[PDB]
Amino acid sequence: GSLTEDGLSYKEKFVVRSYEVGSNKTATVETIANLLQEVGCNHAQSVGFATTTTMRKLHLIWVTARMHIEIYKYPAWGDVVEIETWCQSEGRIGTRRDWILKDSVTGEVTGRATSKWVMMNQDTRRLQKVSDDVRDEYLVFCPQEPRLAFPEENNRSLKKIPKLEDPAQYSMIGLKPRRADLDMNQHVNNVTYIGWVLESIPQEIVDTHELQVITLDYRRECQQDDVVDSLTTTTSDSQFLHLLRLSGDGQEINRGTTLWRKK
Amino acid sequence: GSLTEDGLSYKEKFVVRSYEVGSNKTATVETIANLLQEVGCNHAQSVGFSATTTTMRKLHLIWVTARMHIEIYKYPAWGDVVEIETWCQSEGRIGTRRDWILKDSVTGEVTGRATSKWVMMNQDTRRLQKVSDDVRDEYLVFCPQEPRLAFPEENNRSLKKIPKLEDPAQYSMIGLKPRRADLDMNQHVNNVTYIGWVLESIPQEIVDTHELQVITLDYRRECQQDDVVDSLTTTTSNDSQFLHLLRLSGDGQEINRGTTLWRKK
Ligand SMILES: Nc1nc2c(Cl)cccc2s1
Ligand SMILES: Nc1nc2c(Cl)cccc2s1
Repeated sequence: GSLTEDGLSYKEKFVVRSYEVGSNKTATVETIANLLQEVGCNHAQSVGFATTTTMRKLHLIWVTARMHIEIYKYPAWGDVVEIETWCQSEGRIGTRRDWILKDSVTGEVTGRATSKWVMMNQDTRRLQKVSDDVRDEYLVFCPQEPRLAFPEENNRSLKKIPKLEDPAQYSMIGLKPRRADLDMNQHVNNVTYIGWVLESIPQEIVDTHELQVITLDYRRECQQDDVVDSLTTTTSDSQFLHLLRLSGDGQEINRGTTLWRKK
Repeated sequence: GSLTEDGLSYKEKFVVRSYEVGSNKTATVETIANLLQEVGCNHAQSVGFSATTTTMRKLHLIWVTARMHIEIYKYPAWGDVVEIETWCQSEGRIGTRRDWILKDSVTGEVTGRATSKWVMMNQDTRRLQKVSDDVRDEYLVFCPQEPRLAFPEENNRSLKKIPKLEDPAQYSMIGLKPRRADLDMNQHVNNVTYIGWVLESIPQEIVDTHELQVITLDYRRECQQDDVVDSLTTTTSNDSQFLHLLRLSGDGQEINRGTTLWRKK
């Protein structure tokens, strides 16, 4: 793993592991989501840093608000996948982190991802109003000209997601996170929400289709002692609408869309 | 990753990842269990397997774990390189044993060790049987002939009998279901998920004030993707020892049993 020549992006190679692949001997979308997360932590570490150095005097952390992933080819077990990552300021809204996934043998793009991050107080949760000016210490680690993984005007990564209406077509109820679903700070890692969203997708769709696009909006965090319900409705390639909510009160924690192609 | 000079063992280095560590910034026992599993698959691949042979596939026979014993001294920190050496050995007609040695890549010292007992089984009927003569001769060429034990001790805890947890249990984690990330390429529940399920009944205070030293786990029945599981725990004992029992919620069928040993940080 290493920063590129200009220092405005980071690169890392990953050999696909045996337990990381699904029933078709290619890495799962959760494995890919974990690799995007790993290369982001090593990029933060290489430039001197979910927690991040500075802004900790105000008890300020970066939280994900949206994660959009689009895969063309899932890497096979044993293959090397190279991931390039970078960040970019979006004015007073927050930060955007993009990823490009390539095959290490061909050098061809096999996937791409984008995320929207926002500044939040780690104690009062919610958000301490994301709008900072003297936080210009991140502009030195970002490319100045726009560099977008999803550049096209009117693309899937910026479309509004509606709220799943009751009743849902499919549902996976009573989901609880175990100690392997928590990070070093004991919060549920964002990849577990992706796994929970896919639990409501019927087995037949997973066996006859491959996941092409997955857009996920983060609204609330699920605690280690909370129980979750996963809801799904076919909206259409097969398209779906998703809703994660707390099994009791029905408090919304997540919402999203998935797009699937026939194998 | 590569086989050693003699071809009777395999070695592989692993950099510890951010999501692989727990609250102490060191790899979890489930992460370690996954690395032991990964190095075993790469050792099977390096000697021409996929770990069945043309003889085992002809009879619809597969290898299944019966016991997994892991003992950790130091858990590798996030960013550190851990080298794992693995090898197999015939145990007559009972089956095979696979041992592991974990070392620090900077110091070269043993930081952990593991052992497992594997048995021959028809993948369709689930019936166990003693290893046949013509099958055993196909593995002897990939195993050291003289004994090579990770746990050589005269009375090591890796061969001790595990009793059945009596009701009522002291602690319990009820209603555990495996998701699609808990399944392997053949859609069976990954052996490592049972370790995570066993540790779910351990109270949070014990995890926060202690570190896991030893974990012995016996596999009796496999859990299907649609089964619900109950995890039971009772303190049997500085060091805290526990007795564990994984059983199906629907009718209480025993699937797993084991013991864990913990020391104060
Ligand atoms: N908010 C930002 N975080 C980062 C990191 Cl972690 C690495 C490089 C650039 C930036 S801009
Ligand atoms: N049963 C056995 N399987 C193996 C494998 Cl997979 C590698 C090396 C030695 C042996 S003996």
